[PDB]
Amino acid sequence: GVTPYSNESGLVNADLDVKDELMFSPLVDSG
Amino acid sequence: THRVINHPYYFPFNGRQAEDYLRSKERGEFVIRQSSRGDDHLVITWKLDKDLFQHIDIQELEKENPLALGKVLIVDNQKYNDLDQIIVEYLQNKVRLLNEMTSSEKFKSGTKKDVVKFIEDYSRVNPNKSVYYFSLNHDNPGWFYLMFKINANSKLYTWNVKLTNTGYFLVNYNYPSVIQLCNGFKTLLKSNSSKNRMNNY
Repeated sequence: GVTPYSNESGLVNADLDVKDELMFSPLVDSG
Repeated sequence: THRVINHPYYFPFNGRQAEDYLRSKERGEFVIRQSSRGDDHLVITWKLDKDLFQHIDIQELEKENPLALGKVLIVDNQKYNDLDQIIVEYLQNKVRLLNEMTSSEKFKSGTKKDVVKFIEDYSRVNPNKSVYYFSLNHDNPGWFYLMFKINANSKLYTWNVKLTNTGYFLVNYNYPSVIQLCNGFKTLLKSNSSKNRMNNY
């Protein structure tokens, strides 16, 4: 049939290709 | 073939009719319907957002006759006893987790292009900060984009988070909450980053 089943897709993640220093916000308590 | 399924949410819809029926409904509403994959399958179609729908396969086992609903139902590789259990334990948890994500301060509404624009603008203003947001994947319902820049001059990376009924799946793990997903994303990237800097010689 025509209907898509998006729970069956697989989406590839781009590889991190840099040595740059990460500067994200802090981790936080999970609560 | 037209199966008589005795359930308050059963409609004999194709996927397009199901989406049309749900168009004016709210997030989390759904229909159960006949499958194009055969008389041992059903579909649950549910609404994530405006014009955004997901169709999930239900595999039937232990069928007493070819047209009757199987006494065992498989959804996303897990076994359920009946359609009400699927609604309660599969669908309603998935909707709960969708609302948790779209309620997060790390979630941005809009198309991918809209969110890239915000990320680029945010990076222009904060060029030495790493920036990341989640947004809805409109082309693959049930997924989120996880978009990030390391700094103003870095490329914009897109990773993919799958919504499940028990959490948010990213790379190798199903994070049970958005806070843990954010913490885990940072940990994962710190790990890959420190690996990139290793001296293999």
